Amino acid sequence: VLLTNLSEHMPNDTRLQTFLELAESVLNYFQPFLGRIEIMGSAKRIERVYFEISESSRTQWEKPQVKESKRQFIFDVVNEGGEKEKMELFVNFCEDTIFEMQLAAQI
Amino acid sequence: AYQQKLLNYFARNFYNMRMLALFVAFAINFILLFYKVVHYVLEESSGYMEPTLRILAILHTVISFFCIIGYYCLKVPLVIFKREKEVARKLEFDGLYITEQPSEDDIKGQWDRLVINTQSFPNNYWDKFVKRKVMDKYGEFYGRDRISELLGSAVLNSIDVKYQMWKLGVVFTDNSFLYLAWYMTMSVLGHYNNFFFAAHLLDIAMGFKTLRTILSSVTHNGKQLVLTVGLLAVVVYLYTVVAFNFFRKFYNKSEDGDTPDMKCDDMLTCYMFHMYVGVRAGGGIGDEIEDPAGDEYEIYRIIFDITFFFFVIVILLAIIQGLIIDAFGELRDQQEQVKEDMETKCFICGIGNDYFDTVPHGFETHTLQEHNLANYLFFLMYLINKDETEHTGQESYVWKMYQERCWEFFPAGDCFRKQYE
Amino acid sequence: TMSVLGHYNNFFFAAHLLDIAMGFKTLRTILSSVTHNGKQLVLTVGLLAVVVYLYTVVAFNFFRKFYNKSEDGDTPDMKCDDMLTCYMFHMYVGVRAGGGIGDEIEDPAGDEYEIYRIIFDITFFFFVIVILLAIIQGLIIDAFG
Amino acid sequence: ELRDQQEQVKEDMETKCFICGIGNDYFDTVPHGFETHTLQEHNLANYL
Ligand SMILES: Cn1c(=O)c2c(ncn2C)n(C)c1=O
Ligand SMILES: [Ca+2]
Ligand SMILES: [Zn+2]
Ligand SMILES: [Zn+2]
Repeated sequence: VLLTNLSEHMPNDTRLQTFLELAESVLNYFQPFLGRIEIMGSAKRIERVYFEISESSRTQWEKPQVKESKRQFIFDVVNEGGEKEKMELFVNFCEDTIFEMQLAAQI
Repeated sequence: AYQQKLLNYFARNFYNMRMLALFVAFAINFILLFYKVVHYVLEESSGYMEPTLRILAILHTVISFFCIIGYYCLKVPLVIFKREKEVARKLEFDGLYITEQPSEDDIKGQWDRLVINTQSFPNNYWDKFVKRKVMDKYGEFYGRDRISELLGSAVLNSIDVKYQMWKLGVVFTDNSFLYLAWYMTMSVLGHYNNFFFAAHLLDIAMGFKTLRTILSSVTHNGKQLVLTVGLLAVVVYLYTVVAFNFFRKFYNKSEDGDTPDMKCDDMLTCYMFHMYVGVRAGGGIGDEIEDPAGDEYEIYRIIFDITFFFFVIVILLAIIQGLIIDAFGELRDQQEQVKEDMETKCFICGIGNDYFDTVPHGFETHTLQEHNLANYLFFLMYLINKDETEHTGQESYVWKMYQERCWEFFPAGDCFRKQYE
Repeated sequence: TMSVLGHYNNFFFAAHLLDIAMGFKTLRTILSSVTHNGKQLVLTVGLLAVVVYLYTVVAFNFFRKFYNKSEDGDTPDMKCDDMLTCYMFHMYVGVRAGGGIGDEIEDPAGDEYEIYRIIFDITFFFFVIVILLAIIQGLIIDAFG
Repeated sequence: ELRDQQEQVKEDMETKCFICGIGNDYFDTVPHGFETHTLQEHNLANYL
């Protein structure tokens, strides 16, 4: 996740870029595992910060019983709503999603 | 011995439980075509099918009971988790039961005027320290020891009592729970009688949703359709004055007069007659009435027929049909509108489908990577997982932003391609 | 194999004329205007079936005297007092009714349950004749658009 | 016709402003702006 952030912050190299193609296979093993999001971390600009995806929890997410509620939620938010708390609605939506996956782990 | 061990199985197949539960109801209602009158049961087959009917009439019922069991596992407290989260954060930000004391309405909310004092208050939500936290938000202002006290085998009396009663009082106020409870009361009567007991088949209106396109294509527009009923009623309430004041000789439901010749010379009677006949007419009310062949008011009679022939038969038929087909076009346009707005520019930055595919094959990957909406949820799992002692400044930062319930950090118009050149 | 039967028999041998459905494509606009929407149209058939499967319980439990396909009773007076029989009867008649099922049934002129009979006619008169006709037509014209 | 006319009117109210009438997107280029841009910069009853 370090060296990918080096790639992301610094593309347009050669010596890094040949090191970026040096030996990168577990790299490709590492892509259920790393999350890449895009925030503004009070930098008054974007921040592309990365982190780990617990793939066991992500498999716990991979079932439906939620994905249609997800798409339902999609229809809801594009349908109408106060247009700023729609992210807040997404927060609550996520919190309940957490509750769902938490309760469906023990199955 | 097996109690909570098998408990996961019930919600674990609860949807398939529901599917087979509705699957039984066909073969329930199927056999009643083989009826005969008194009530006779015909079996033109292997004659043990009637004892298997006697079996299945209660087998379906205990299936539905097991469906309510698996539901009582499944779509239970997550809803009251939401309700509890809601009321907790609203007393937190607001102190509604302390400072505001809401009105006679919100019976759902006023029900939670009785959960304020309850002991294991977020029994499945988060944490009870928020109670002491909002005591410190408000008790120094108004009452410190007052409002805190306002909050607060061998299983002999160690239970949540009134919290549990509040929980149930919320629990009763559910659509689908009451739907299935009503379905259980529907399935009761196999032990009682199959008068209405095979009539479970309403459940297709919530089983498959493919049909619900049609039902929604009705049900949003019905608020005018009841008014169509009303205007029908009043225009025939008009028409029943006319011949009642002017063509009672043209009333004749008589069997050719030599019988006790029948003419509705009461306003209500001819009204109900037009309702029964002239509504179901098709060919016009002049079909089922005295034709004129020389009357003084023959042309009045004819023009009355013509005005009926148009204004009922043409008009209101066309009204209901055109309502339905504009309802069709409305719902289809709405659906594909939603589809387009999903498939345009992003949800999160939401700038241009063209714009992040200015570079080819970008925008979909720009979605799948720069916005990838489930990953923000994953990130919240990541944050709520670990400890702030090990947060980075971004991590602790946005953690605190969420702690503030603020949400400013999301990208408005300012993606990474947008950030640079 | 359709054209085989000229040596055999013109029972179905002159019935080759389905081939217009793939010969000219000008007509296939219409057939496509049906065929993409038929996946709900079979469900329209199903809901028809079950609402008349409902309606055939009602008078069968409550208006068997109002059943009469009798030739005025002096004949071996005909009333479908079996659920399947009156079901198929509504299917044959009340579907093809137009004027309502109260047309082809005993009218009441003084019954205890006369108003129940009347309101049963009215609910039929709407919910079949108006509604499902309009359903299929509106399905077709939104399919057009 | 009548439904399209009605929702057309609705959209044109809910697009860009009445007064400046520039861009619903444009005064919500900054987030949560355009509605407040209406409610403050144009706030049509306030001119009355
Ligand atoms: C207890 N608790 C929390 O306190 C919490 C949370 N998510 C956010 N918070 C703040 N979750 C999932 C949680 O279980
Ligand atoms: Ca630290
Ligand atoms: Zn975005
Ligand atoms: Zn303006």
